[PDB]
Amino acid sequence: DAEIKGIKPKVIEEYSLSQGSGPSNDSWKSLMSSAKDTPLQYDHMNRESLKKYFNPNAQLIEDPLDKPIQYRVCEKCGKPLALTAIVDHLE
Amino acid sequence: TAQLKSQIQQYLVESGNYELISNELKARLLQEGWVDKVKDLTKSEMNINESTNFTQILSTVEPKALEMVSDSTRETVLKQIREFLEEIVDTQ
Amino acid sequence: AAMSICPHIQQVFQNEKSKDGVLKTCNAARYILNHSVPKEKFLNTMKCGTCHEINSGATFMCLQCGFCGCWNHSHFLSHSKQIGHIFGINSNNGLLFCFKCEDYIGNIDLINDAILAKYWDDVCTKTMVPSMERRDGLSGLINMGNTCFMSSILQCLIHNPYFIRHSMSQIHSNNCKVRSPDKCFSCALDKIVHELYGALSTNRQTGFIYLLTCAWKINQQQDAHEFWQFIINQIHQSYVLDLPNAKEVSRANNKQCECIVHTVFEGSLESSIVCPGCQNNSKTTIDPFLDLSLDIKDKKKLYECLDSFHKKEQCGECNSAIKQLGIHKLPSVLVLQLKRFEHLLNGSNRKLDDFIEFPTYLNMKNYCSTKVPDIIYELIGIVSHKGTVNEGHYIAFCKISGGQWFKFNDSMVSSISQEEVLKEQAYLLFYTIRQVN
Amino acid sequence: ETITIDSISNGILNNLLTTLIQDIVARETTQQQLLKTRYPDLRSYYFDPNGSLDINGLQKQQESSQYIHCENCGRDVSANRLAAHLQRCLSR
Ligand SMILES: [Zn+2]
Ligand SMILES: [Zn+2]
Ligand SMILES: [Zn+2]
Ligand SMILES: [Zn+2]
Ligand SMILES: [Zn+2]
Ligand SMILES: [Zn+2]
Ligand SMILES: [Zn+2]
Ligand SMILES: [Zn+2]
Repeated sequence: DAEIKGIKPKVIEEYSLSQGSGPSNDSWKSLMSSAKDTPLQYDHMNRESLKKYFNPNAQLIEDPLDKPIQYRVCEKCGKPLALTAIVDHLE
Repeated sequence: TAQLKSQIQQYLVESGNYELISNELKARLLQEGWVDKVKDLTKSEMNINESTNFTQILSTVEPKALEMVSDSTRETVLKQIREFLEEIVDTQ
Repeated sequence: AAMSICPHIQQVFQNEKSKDGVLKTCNAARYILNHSVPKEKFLNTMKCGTCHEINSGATFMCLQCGFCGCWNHSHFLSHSKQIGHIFGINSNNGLLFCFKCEDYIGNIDLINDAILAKYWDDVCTKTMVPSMERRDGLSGLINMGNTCFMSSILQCLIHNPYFIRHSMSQIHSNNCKVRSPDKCFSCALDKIVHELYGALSTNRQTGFIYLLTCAWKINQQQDAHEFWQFIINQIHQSYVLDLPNAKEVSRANNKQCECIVHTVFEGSLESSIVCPGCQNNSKTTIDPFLDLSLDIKDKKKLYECLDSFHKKEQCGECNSAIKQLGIHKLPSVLVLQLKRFEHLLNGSNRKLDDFIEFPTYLNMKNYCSTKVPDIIYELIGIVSHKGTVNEGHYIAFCKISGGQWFKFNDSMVSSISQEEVLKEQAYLLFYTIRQVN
Repeated sequence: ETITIDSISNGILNNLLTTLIQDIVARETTQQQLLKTRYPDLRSYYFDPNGSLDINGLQKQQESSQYIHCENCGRDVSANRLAAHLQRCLSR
């Protein structure tokens, strides 16, 4: 359609969009302190909508049919065990 | 130069609008059945080429999955992206 | 013909300090992806360090340094070549890519189950992978007779992700005060799970026979919906019996229960009265539900049945009003009964056989009291009834991972296309929360 | 050559779409790689367009020719009678 001249200068300023386009110095490993502070997040179940429209103590499994059930079977008693239950069972 | 794209994305993220667009697109694709169609296509393509190699499978799936997006979803989400860009770009 | 393992990560794993480093970093990357708010996640895990684009295809988080690099301009691949770091984690899904194999590493249990790295020798020696035949829990339940109203429901429970996680987590087992599957309903249900997914003239009916034995001990009707209600109440009762302080918890929270039933299937309805003049919501009553019963008479579509359930009925000066029913709180699993069985005053029974179209994905936004965002559920289970109110037959249909549907007709389990499933006369529908905007 | 609101909008959509396809395909290929490594002799569940055969390719068994051993009384009971049997047997 119409050709772009640029981003509005005001928007460049407000949002600090000027970024020296050499390679970044960021590290994903630096996210860890913030991640430890932060409650469990879902990719596509919005936290604020969950508070409004669901119960505060709701169990939630995101994309529960994404993959088959992840379990192992006890060799003693043949019980199917969730990954987070295996260590405790082995006792 | 052509870091326009990356600066516009940064704006969209920081303003909260990228999330809106991304979720709106996902909700539409899911409801029209495209997510499950892409999963079928993928399985079918693994059988066809007798391979689970990601690079090989993606090269057959991605072009087809792009074309499977409905016209309604594609042109609705494009309009919604334009409208956000109209607020922040000067044209000539 | 044998499928092989990435040789590169195998080499790395010959050193135990290196193996542990890789597993620590994979766990760290996955943790961060589950504990970053959406903006941080876009700017810090989905932004290419070379082109600075967001979502230039998948973005990979390097195992060996803090770099993130895109797929679409091959920027991670350049990083692996330039710097020699050939492993990265896809920030959409936590999966580990080998950029020398040009494939994901998806078949090493340790990496998939990385949260148990510290216990892996014990886990490996003492448990095994599911057997091929039991891995999806597929097995039929014999009609033992007029018991299909029970077995159809049980197939939907056993294929419900929340119940299956509950049962396989050993929560009931660890706390049960009865510990016997011929007395405790919950112990009988665990036994069925054990039989269908693990290892414990006919096969895999033991847990079901136990449940019948429990049922009898309460005491023995016709309606799959009533048995759904029965069985979820028993699961709740058993939780309350296993608490140390049932009285006290009720006093403190009262009318909040933390059991699997009440944290998964319970929502609430808001019944309101509203001034037409100014829209002042004068007066609301909140009431819990475990399922929604919908009228289907003269309707063709599930969304019409919900519209009818939600319809408005019957400043100066607020009381001289309109009444409306809406959803106050949604459940993680929404269960819908389409009311099909009439019991007339003369003792006769009639079956409504109307087809009602129901969607593979259901958007509940228009039914929540209040702009409501998209709240979209995925259909995962159907119970269908065929025949007369009393002389009829129930069949279940369940969707598992990958999207295959299965039909459970007493002992016969068969595959069925989605197209055929969507033509069924639904009696109960099981919907699980999939996306909330 | 020429950069417009529409071309940038399309670039943004293409970022969102290829990302989402690349995610779905990666999930499919890893899962299948796992199943095939775990079970080298893996078979598909049987599908019968005519609706007669079960997931192992077998016909419905006649449930009235089967029996179950009742552990309460020590008898064999025809399987389709077990629930009636139990009413009478557990009361004992
Ligand atoms: Zn065991
Ligand atoms: Zn890049
Ligand atoms: Zn690196
Ligand atoms: Zn490799
Ligand atoms: Zn118990
Ligand atoms: Zn409860
Ligand atoms: Zn008023
Ligand atoms: Zn007996």
